[PDB]
Amino acid sequence: LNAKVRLLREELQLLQEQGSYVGEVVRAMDKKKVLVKVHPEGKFVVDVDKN
Amino acid sequence: LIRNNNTDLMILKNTKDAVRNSVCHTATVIANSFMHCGTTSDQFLRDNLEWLARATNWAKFTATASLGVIHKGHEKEALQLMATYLPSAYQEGGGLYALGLIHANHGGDIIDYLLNQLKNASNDIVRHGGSLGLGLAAMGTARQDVYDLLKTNLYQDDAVTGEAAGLALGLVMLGSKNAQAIEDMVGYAQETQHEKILRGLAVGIALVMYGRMEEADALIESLCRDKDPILRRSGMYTVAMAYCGSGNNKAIRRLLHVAVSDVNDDVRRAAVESLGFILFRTPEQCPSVVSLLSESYNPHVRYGAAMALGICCAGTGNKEAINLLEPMTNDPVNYVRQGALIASALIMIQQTEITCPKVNQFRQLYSKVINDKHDDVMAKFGAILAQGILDAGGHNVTISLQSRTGHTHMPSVVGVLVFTQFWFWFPLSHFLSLAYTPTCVIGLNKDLKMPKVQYKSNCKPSTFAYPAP
Amino acid sequence: EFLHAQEEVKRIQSIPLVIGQFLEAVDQNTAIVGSTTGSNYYVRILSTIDRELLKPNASVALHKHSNALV
Amino acid sequence: CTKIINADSEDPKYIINVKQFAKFVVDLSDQVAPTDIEEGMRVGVDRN
Amino acid sequence: LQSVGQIVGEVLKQLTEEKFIVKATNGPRYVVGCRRQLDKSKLKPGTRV
Amino acid sequence: AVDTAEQVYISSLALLKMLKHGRAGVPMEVMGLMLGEFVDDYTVRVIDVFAMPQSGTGVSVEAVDPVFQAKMLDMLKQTGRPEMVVGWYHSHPGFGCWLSGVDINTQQSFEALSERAVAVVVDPIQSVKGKVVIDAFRLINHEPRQTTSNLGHLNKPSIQALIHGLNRHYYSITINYRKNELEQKMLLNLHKKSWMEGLTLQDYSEHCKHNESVVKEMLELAKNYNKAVEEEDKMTPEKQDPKRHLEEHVDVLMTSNIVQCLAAMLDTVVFK
Amino acid sequence: DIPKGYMDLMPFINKAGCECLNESDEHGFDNCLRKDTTFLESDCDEQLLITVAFNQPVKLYSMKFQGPDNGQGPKYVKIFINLPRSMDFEEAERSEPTQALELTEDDIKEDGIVPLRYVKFQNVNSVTIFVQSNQGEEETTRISYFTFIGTPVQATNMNDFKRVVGKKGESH
Amino acid sequence: ENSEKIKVNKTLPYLVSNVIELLDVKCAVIKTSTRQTYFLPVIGLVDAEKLKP
Amino acid sequence: AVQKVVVHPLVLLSVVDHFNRIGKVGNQKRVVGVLLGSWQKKVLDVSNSFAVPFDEDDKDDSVWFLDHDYLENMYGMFKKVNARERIVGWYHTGPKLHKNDIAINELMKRYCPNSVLVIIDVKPKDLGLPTEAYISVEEVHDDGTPTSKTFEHVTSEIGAEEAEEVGVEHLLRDIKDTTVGTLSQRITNQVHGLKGLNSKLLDIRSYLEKVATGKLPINHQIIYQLQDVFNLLPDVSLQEFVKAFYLKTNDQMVVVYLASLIRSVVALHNLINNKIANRDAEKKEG
Ligand SMILES: [Zn+2]
Repeated sequence: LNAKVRLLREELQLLQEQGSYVGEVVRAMDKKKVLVKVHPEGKFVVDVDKN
Repeated sequence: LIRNNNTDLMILKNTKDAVRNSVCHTATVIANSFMHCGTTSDQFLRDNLEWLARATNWAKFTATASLGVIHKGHEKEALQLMATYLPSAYQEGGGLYALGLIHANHGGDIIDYLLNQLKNASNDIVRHGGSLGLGLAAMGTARQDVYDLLKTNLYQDDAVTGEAAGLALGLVMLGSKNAQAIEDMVGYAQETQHEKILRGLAVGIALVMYGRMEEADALIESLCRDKDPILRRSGMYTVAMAYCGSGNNKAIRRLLHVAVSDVNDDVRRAAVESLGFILFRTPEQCPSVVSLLSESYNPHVRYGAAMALGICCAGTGNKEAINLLEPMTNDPVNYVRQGALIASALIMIQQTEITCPKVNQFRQLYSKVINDKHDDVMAKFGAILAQGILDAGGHNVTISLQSRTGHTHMPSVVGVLVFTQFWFWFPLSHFLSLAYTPTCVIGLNKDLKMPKVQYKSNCKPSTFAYPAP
Repeated sequence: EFLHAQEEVKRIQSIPLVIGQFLEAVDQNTAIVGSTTGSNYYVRILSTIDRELLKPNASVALHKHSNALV
Repeated sequence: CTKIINADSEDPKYIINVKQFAKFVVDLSDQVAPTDIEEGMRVGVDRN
Repeated sequence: LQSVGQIVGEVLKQLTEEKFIVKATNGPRYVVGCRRQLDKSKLKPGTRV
Repeated sequence: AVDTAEQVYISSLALLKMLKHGRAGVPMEVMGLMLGEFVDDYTVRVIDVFAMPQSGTGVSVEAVDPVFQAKMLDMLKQTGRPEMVVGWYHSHPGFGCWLSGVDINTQQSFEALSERAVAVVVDPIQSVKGKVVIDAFRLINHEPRQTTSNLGHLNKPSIQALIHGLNRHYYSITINYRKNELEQKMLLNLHKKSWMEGLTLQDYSEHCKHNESVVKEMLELAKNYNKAVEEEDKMTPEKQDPKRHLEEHVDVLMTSNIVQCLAAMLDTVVFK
Repeated sequence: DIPKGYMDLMPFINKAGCECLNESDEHGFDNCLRKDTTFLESDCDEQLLITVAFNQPVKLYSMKFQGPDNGQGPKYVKIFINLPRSMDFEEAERSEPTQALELTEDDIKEDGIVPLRYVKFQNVNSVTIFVQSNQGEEETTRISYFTFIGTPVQATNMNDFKRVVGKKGESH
Repeated sequence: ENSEKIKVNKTLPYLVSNVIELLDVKCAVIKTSTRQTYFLPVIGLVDAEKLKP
Repeated sequence: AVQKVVVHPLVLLSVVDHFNRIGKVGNQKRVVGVLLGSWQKKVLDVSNSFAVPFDEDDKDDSVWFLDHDYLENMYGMFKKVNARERIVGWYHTGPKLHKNDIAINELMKRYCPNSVLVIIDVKPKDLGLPTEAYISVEEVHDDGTPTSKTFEHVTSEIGAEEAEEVGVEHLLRDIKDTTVGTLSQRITNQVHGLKGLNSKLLDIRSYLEKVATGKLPINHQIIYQLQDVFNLLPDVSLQEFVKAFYLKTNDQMVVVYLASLIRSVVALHNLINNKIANRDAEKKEG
């Protein structure tokens, strides 16, 4: 019962995070910067996280 | 403590730089105070004194308050000694608090000095420190004049001075069951509007009712049902120490139900924490009950479970408690990790790897969480505090609510409960000193007959002896 | 408390909801979806939804703000 | 820019077209002057 | 002046007696509901709301 | 002295006033004041909130009419509220709780006014479905504030105000609600079930339709539950479909039937 | 004299605030407000209701109801705070005071300072004293001198406001 | 006073837009230059007779 | 007339705050304020209210302050912030009406032709419906009884706009009981329904006691409506009704049979798998 309660609570917590877009890179710009193409807007250069 | 002052300093040299100048650096000022408690060895504060300049406001207070635990039981020059160390309201307030810390549970004539020093205080931070030190020094005395002094101080209704007076007014009438004192305290609790006095009285109305057993039920059925959550937290503390020692059926049946059922998180946390003060007489049951509160959806229940496990086992290496804390120190929530670190420190004091096959691993775990440059500040606060507790008193002092004769050690229990209130107020951490009893054995038999004695240990597997190479 | 949690779970998927078009899933608790506003998003799927209904051209109602597929 | 309203010539009001965005009715700044602005004229405008 | 405009849009399938699909003008379509008092039988796909 | 982790207690009346005014203002940002007491350096109390007229200037210091504020304060003093005003709240519909560049300066003026006035941001369209996106801010003048307690990190900041400066130019202060037992179960009367609602017998035709649908769904669930139990062989050891769905179906069906039978029976024997 | 950290609350009172009731026309509120032999004496009977307002909210710590030793000094006083309206004698008889106080002869002397329940006086703006009785049970009660001790609560000027920095004039 | 309160509330921009048919339950419909349709419970500061689709 | 009035959380919280505000210092049997609302069809929706300076004499029941100018300019400013809300009705907290109240309602009628009064008994925290609504009536009574300026009951209920709904729910969250509450809440609701029915029937008892004993005037009305109520009881145990009741109860019984049997089957399926798993672990350990 506690397992289901906990998983529901954490799922509710992550459910607040938004849609995060969808992008496709055309060319990486070395560490961090990296160039990407998103569907409705144009090209951006977006730093990458800890991965 | 002085002659066996073997505290390690490389654990601080690789720590005072490892801290990124956050508020937890002031926590180090506490941690070392645990390690050198009663040893009067402030050389770490003299190895770098300008570093203390980066701990202004209440930290400086706490920093100065540190010296009080540093000179625990000095008693030979303290009144002039504190003035020599600290001749800024935080600073001399912490000096007054430290002076009380030196005279913990042993008032001497310092009470009277405090009794004239406090009345001239500026009704300020200075009064907060003075009231805390005075009440700690005059604990259990139940002297009427000091009690009415703290009555007047409490009736000043200031948030901070009232916070201190809440603890002091319970310390002075500790375990006295004084109906007048508790009546005034609760009447003020239901009448004030600043929550800091509520937090202080939450421990005060518990201190007044220490060890009274069933005599506290008349209180319990009042505080357990009062609508103010701080009052219910106070009721949890009262059922903790009034039923302290005995694993009384009614006490557990009450506080476990309150912890699992109540609507406010803080009362649940404190109710679960209160299990340690009532089950320490038989620590092996505590894992068996807390093993389910230990992993619950509610994180406050989790922190309370960690603290209760740490308190209940005292400094005895129950093994299973560490088995429960091992995943818990990796919990996503920061403050529950901090609580798990504190609990693990509380149990693994004075022990080596052969004595308990976890202590060195937990030492290097503290090492990695204290030097991580992006971990939670509360988690590394717990880490540095744990580093302080592990090597407390130069690896010579132990926390034990049980006295060696089987009697419940009241200074230790009151000190550890007030230390648990560091969640609300950091400077109270020094009260953990009241739980440190040295692990010495003395051969004195006549006047000053301390001769060299050839008694020996009998290590069967191998020699490990003193820790911390 | 589990009743409270599942009540909130039912609440998060209530009106108003913006319709979008389901794209192929990534993982058990997330997938890509293209909102009828035009834009596409990488969005967590509500665990209550039966996975078999997720045909790669399904119309799925999403949280208006968080775009969470509900 | 477009169609200087010029309803009273003490505050003239203008129309602007932000391409593929919108069409607004606006006024001059404290710096620019009515003689400096003509119809069309491809003017610039603040963002809020 | 205190009045606030309302977004116009054509409607689509009703899922239940309360939840409908409305194609807000040229913009995207949403899943919405009737307020409390409006009719329910008259709202058929192709009613300007 | 230097502030601390601090706290801000807002009352039930204040919260409802703020939410109602925000939902009235959307999509145009609206703002007003809260009355309260600087009870101490460690928490600020606000009780009651009054909105003020929406001028065309938008949320700004100029939007604060001095005449309206002064005479509202005088009439509230007459009516029994002498509460001196600290705190201003404004609405940000469509975006998270954070102080915009205008908001920074408005709160700078408000701080210059008293000293410790607190800004409040409410998003009336995101505060929905039982979640309220409320937050409160104060501006900094090295060390942002004194952390002398653990009740500062019991909450977690948000990325939106993080870039907009939730620690950069301003800092967020933990928000608490000072409801009391009298407001409790005074508000609850709103969803409180009536006794006739308790003894209501639902609708027998609709109840039969409900049982008809749920038993058929039970049959269709059990059909694949049979397959699931017939694949008990443990290839590639793997909560979707049959088991827990059957569980919830039996639970709801059984409780509905039991409660309907009990209500019908109680009505039969008690009502004549 | 005074306590430590407190100052006289007299500079914070308001002339528009003073509405002492039942006072003799010859001897008024200003008289008991002065540190002189000038005093207030009641007019109709021993009952005397005196209210005072403050420019800014003030925390009251203690009060000094000094009065003559002729038996006309105040004996039993009800203390009310932050009254919305003017207060009637019948209400004062029936209403529960913020503090019911019984002055002893030592309290009424020129050095007699009476402590107050400081917890209850933290946002006081208007105090009301309901002198109900005197020691000697004299027909009229005399108030030799009376002021309040405490501290201001650091209020602010609501309508002051004013723009300090920023865009100067127009923004979002 | 009312007129000045209206005056402070008629500040640019005005987001020019096209009018659509009127309804009674006197009230207007607007197609924005941003290509979105709005319905107004009240037409606003101008009179219904002057305006037209 | 007016068929219904719906009352939002905001007004009741405002009047609770007003009562605590006044009773804090100036404890009095009641406080009086003004409601703001709007009209749909012939139902009224009230969400706004402000306290007005008011005073009542203890026993003269004719002496009263309600501040004219304060009411007027407070309404004007509340219209400035929100112009939809116009003056409808006035509220007071006294659990009882007074002979003085109809004058208050007549004054309020100057600002609203059909002003409606609302009693909000804040102190009671009891069985239900803490709001009572009353309109002013003056008619010949059609039965030869002398006419009088009278208060007439109009049914009232609590309803919330969505923002007030999320606001109230968030504060109630900790003490909130679940809406579904499969068995526990439903059985408690039925028991509470029996409690409420018993309380109402006992109130009707006490009224009939006072009427037969004569200390309360015979309303002629309602009491004959009460007689219609008494003739409206269904009289179960009529045979075809018994047959239908048995049929429907048996349908419920077979349905609950199916559910219980499936529950037993799934229970056994969990049991067998648990035994298999633990026995597998035991066999592997050796
Ligand atoms: Zn803003």
